[PDB]
Amino acid sequence: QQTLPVAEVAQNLPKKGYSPFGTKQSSVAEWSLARLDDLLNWGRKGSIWPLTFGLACCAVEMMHIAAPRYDMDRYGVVFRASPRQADVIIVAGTLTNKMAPALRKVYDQMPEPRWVISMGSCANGGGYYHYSYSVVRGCDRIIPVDIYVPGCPPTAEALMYGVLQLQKKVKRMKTLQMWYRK
Amino acid sequence: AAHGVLRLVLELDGETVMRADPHIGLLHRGTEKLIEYKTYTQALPYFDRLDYVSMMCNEQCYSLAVEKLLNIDVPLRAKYIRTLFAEITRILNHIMAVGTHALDVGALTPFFWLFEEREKMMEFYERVSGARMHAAYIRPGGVSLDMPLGLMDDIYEFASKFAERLDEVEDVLTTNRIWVQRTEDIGIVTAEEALNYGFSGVMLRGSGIKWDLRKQQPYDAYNLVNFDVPIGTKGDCYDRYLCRVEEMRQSLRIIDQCLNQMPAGEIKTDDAKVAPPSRSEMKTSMEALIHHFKLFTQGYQVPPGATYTAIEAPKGEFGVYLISDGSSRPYRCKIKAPGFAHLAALEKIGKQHMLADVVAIIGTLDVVFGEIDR
Amino acid sequence: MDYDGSMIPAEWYGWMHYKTDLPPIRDGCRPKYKWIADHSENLSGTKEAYYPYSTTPNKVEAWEPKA
Amino acid sequence: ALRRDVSPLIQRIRAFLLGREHNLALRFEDGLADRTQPQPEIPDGPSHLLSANYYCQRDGRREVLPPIDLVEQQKQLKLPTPGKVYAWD
Amino acid sequence: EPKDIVEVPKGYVYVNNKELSMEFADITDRAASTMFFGELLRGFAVTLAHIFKEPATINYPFEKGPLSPRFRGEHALRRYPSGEERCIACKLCEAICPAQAITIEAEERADGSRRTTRYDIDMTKCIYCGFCQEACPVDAIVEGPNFEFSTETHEELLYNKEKLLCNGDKWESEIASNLQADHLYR
Amino acid sequence: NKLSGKITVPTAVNLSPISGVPEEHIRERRVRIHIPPKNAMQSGTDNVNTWQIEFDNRERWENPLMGWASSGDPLSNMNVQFGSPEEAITFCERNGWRWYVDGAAKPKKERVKNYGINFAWNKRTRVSTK
Amino acid sequence: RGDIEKVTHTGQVFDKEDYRNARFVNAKRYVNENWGIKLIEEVPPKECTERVVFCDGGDGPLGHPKVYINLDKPGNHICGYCGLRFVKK
Amino acid sequence: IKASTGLTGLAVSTNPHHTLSALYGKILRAVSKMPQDASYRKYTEQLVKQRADSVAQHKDITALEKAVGCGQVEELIVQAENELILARKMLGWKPWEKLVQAAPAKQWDWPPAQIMEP
Amino acid sequence: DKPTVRQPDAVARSHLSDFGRYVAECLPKYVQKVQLTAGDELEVLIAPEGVVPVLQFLKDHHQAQFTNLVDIAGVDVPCRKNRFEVVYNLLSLRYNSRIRVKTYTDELTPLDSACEVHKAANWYEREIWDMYGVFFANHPDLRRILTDYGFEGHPQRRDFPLSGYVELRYDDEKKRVVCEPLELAQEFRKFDLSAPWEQFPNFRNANPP
Amino acid sequence: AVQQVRPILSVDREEARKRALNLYKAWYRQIPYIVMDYDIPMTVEQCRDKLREEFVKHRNVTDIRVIDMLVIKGQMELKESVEIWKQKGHIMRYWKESQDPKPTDFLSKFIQGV
Ligand code: SF4
Ligand code: SF4
Ligand code: SF4
Ligand SMILES: [Zn+2]
Repeated sequence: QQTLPVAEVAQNLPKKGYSPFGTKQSSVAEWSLARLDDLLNWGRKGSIWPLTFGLACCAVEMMHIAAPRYDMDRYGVVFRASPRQADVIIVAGTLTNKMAPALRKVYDQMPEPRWVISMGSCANGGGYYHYSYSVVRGCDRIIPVDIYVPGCPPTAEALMYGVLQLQKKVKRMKTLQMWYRK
Repeated sequence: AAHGVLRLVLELDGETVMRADPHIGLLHRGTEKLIEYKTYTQALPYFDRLDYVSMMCNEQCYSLAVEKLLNIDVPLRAKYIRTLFAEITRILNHIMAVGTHALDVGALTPFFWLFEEREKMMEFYERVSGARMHAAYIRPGGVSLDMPLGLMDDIYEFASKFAERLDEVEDVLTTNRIWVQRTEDIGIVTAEEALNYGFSGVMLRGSGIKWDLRKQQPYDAYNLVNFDVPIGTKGDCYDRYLCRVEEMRQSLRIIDQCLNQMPAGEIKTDDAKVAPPSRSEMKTSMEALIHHFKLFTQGYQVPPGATYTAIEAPKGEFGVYLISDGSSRPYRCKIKAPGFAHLAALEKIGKQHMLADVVAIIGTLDVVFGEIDR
Repeated sequence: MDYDGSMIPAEWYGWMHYKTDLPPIRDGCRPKYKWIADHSENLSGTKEAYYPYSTTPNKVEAWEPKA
Repeated sequence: ALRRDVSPLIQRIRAFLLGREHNLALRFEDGLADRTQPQPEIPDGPSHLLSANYYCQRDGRREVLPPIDLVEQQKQLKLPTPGKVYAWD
Repeated sequence: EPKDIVEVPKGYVYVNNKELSMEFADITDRAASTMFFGELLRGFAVTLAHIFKEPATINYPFEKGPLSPRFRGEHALRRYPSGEERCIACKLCEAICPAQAITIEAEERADGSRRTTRYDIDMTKCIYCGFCQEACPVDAIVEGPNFEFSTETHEELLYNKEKLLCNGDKWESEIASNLQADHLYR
Repeated sequence: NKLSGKITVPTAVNLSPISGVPEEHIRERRVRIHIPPKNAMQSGTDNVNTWQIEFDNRERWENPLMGWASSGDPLSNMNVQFGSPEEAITFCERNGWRWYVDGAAKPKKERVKNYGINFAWNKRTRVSTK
Repeated sequence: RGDIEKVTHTGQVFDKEDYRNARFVNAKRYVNENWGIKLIEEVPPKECTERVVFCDGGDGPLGHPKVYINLDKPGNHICGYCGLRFVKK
Repeated sequence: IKASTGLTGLAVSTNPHHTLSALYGKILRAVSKMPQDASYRKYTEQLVKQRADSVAQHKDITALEKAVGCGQVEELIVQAENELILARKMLGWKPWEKLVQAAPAKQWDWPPAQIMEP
Repeated sequence: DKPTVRQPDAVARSHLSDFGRYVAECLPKYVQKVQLTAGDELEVLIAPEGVVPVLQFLKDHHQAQFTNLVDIAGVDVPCRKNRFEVVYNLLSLRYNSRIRVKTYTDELTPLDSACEVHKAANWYEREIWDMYGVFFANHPDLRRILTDYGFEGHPQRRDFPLSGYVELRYDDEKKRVVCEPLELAQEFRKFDLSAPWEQFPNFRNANPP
Repeated sequence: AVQQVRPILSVDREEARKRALNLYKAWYRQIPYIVMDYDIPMTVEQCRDKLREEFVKHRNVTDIRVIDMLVIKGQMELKESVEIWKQKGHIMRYWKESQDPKPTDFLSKFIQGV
């Protein structure tokens, strides 16, 4: 476990930079590829489009986030209905066996780079129905989950905090910079 | 507009929907079996999950079932708090139904304006119970816990402003021609056909039947509140929508009566063998600790028997048929959610209407999910 | 620009949520014990991340041939 | 000087457009309760009465009986109607 | 007002009994409404107006809240004012936990005290119901107020006693505040 | 020549196929009809008045990750109650299981349990203390 | 790294050749720095006059249930709940 | 005349007395075929005759409504028609006979699964 | 003078009690027993054959006029030779009262259908068929409702493991979701919550054979 | 040991076969459509072969009533495959291709654990 620095330590330290990669690149190609990754991540970070799967009980919070108290399009997030145009999927609610193939199908019909947020306990690990004959214990067993938002349901603040955490993950992803090594 | 759950297998000719087979059961979470394996106290949140749009009304149904089995009564202050939050949930549910319905038809602005005010009400649930939704605040011996001071006043201003908010959307949307023609004369539900299909709630009350559980089989402090339910005479989605709107208004005056007359006193049934003791008494006296110990580990034996109960939940007559074998563990807990019968009738209601009509019909059914399959 | 939701410390958290109306500068009635740690962010996706592990020393002892 | 409001002009047009006298909706600290409050005391109950308070003579769970058989009830011993007729009409 | 169409007794309000008049002023009113969309104009001007209301978006994460002292969030295992663990392994929290998300194994520390060895919570099975803390006889475990505990990996959610103790240390001040607020009231 | 289509069929109708239990469990698992044991350090005996059936333990290992008690055996917790062993055997057959009853106990033989024997002139049974 | 070397107060270190060490190649092994055994040891044993004292450990309803501890024995007497220590002499 | 029945589908019906009278006659004959020792018979006559005797004194439909109670004429005729179907089915059912089946022992006993003293 | 203990509606007990005898003596061949549960509701215990006649009698006759059929609640009770019990909980708006009809059946013999009586029941019979396997005769379409397709066994029975026999996952070899034998991360830990001390004497010898 | 009890559908063992074989007709006739409709690996011959074995799954059913129910299940599953309510996963379920046939001879069991 680590802890935040103290006031004087902050005073010594410089600006934390903007691109999470930093600005230590050696050669022209390195420095150039650093910027292009930064632009790409900036695009994919600023504009992110959930699919609004929202099966149950959790869905109500998935709507309150769209509501005008913790506005989410403020951050550049919009609910596109069509999975071909949706970039992110907030799986929320329980995943019953009847639904499992449906979720799988919806997921891979969506084009990548696709990130999944598992909202609520029901999706995270099956939640409160974990020992049930009809529920997928978690949603990790159908799809690759990216961010877990604990809660039952998570308070709207918690959900969109997780969204920002996804934005941070979208910010630090290294595709061009490290293709250069590939 | 399909609640994320519903899956209608439709067979269409042109654009009209001929055969409409709904496959309820895309959510069913084996909750009857789980309820059996756990204890009455443990089993309580299950009901709050069911019909998740109605938070407290679901719990009140279960708590009344147990109180009828245990042969117990709650003090007046507990009754009034239950009544208060029963109606606050009523306003919550009807906002949810109206807002979802407005999106079904395709109007965004109403949904957003109301979901502003939904935030204030949820904050109130958060103030009392500590959870946005899914409180556990209603329990068999009365409410779990007392109310924080000043929550009365905050409720007053919220009720004060709600007339303005509701009227803004009401004037915007009730009269609007598109909405009127989009909903009116959709899925006529005749009186006799309504009864024989097992309807209830504002659906029934809209079709013309003067029935209601609050006025006829009163179960809570409603004995001490005067008010009138709304009724329609056209059986349309439109006049049904109007009935919901007037219900919001009528509930508001119900909060007026109750919040004005709230008496002091205890907040829990006096039987420490039924409801848990307070912590202060627990940490000092002995059998308070034993009762704290045994209630939380084993629960309380409920005398053997079967009992049914129903409540005027916003969707309709939500009911729980509970059978106790005498142990501390419920033997069988069947749950009758109004959306069940309300949706079965769709296969007949939706005959020959246009596709857009079908979606709007699903909205006016207001079949929230979880309560249908579980 | 790496602001985060968890940067708020404990003593200020309540005030920041309208959870306590008493600024920490004003109410010194809160505990001032020693063991209290210092704040930390949601250390996730990094080498500093927590990861769970068994907290019970092993159950059954194996017979040792040497002894 | 009390609540952040748009400038008086826009207020007047806003009232005009709505057609009803407008009252503010955002919640201010002044508007809502004293947000830190004194400690509440919950008054003691009527069964916490200190004497003549036997559990045996006030308990319900030990009071309930099994279901009775009505025919056999009669064997121990205005067309009847389930209840007051309701004009559900 | 036009007369009704069905006579109503009390305890009810018919929402359509009002008659649509056939008086010439009444028909021409409706006709003019349709010919020039007066009703749409009313709704149109409403939304124009309602631009001039200030939006209620909290500038999260800078601005944020509000919650209440009872909010049920991150779990934490508290410690006495001396620093000693409050939990005594009475195991009620597990016995009540509706989701069965708690697992406990306790023994005697060398001092001879009744204390836990493993104390585990799965916040992918917990429902944040708070039955655990309402049951614990020494306030050992509490639904701390943190709610931004979001993880990229599922394994990171299964807390053990070490993680739970750390949260208790981290959040002790705030939890102390709430309990002082609610103990006499809960 | 009928009573609403009544038919004559044997009383013992095996229902294994219709049941839905996998044949693996049916063919590798037994049932242990018995009466639940009386707890040693209790004295009330109104939870051992019923005849109970359950299935033999299969296995339990520990999850490598977190050291839980993993178990990939479904009928481990399964437990049902009956009023009399013959009822249970009837049920157990109808569901096509293998079982073997476990005779509970013979009727308790009356014990005199007199108070006076505590104080006797000749018999050894004089109590040493009170 | 020391994180995967420390002895949890419960008394666990992954053996030096144990594959369950692998899980920490990229994540820290949290181990708490306050060990209740050491702390309560530091707290001195309070003393009284009366044969029988009472502890709640904490304060009011913020501690453990009130418990009465007799001190007639020569040695210390440890509170069952909080581990506080008493000595009458 | 009342404008509406207050219910969808349930339309205002004229000549209610004629319809009610005709319905009462048929049901009386329908029970006429029944055996003379059937409780269903014994009561239906007195109930129906009470209704069919109240039908006359109140020419006004509203007056008749108050006198008969039990709801408005529009539904009331439907009540009568239902019972017509009941009698025709009742004659076909022969429910006045004695018990078809005796419940097995311990069928309707609650709680279940408890040993007993013989 | 016991505010904790509620006091039922006595006059309601009066009406339901006399009415219950009315039903018993009007349907002798079917009504096996009529009892008044202490919760003021009225139960009507019939033999399996009279299901429709009782329901048809109730919905139609003046004095019953029990039109709405709230639900078909299914109960399972092993140790009853024909165990599967059914409950038809009805309402009467005309008189503002509730009534319950109950019947039994085994896992094999079929059962009468209420589809021809109340259109409301149609889905319920489908639900019990899915959840217990109680066949219904003359039911129009007995398709399963809740359980997923190709589900074997009826889970609400009490001889069925809580977690079921199989569970699903996703295959990459096959780009598809496959059902597998059960495998639980943490076996569901029951708790044996049995009372050693009889807490209820009144039900002890009452209701004996 | 006989009981005088209600029927379900079939009154005699031959009517039972008549119903049972009717189902076999629908399933045999359906197979080609499912091969087309459901994009799954299985081919007509294999589907036909499985249909044979899956009736052989219970050859020694004896009671008239039990065999009636087995047919009732089949008529249901027929319709669920006839119409395409099912999914490619659901239909393939009959093969159980996720798990390798577990060891059966004593040593393989012994060497691979209980
Ligand atoms: S995790 Fe909680 S909020 Fe989400 S669906 Fe499950 S019960 Fe509802
Ligand atoms: S209830 Fe409290 S003291 Fe008891 S085991 Fe749980 S955390 Fe420890
Ligand atoms: S909050 Fe509820 S579900 Fe979560 S650990 Fe506590 S008791 Fe269990
Ligand atoms: Zn102490």
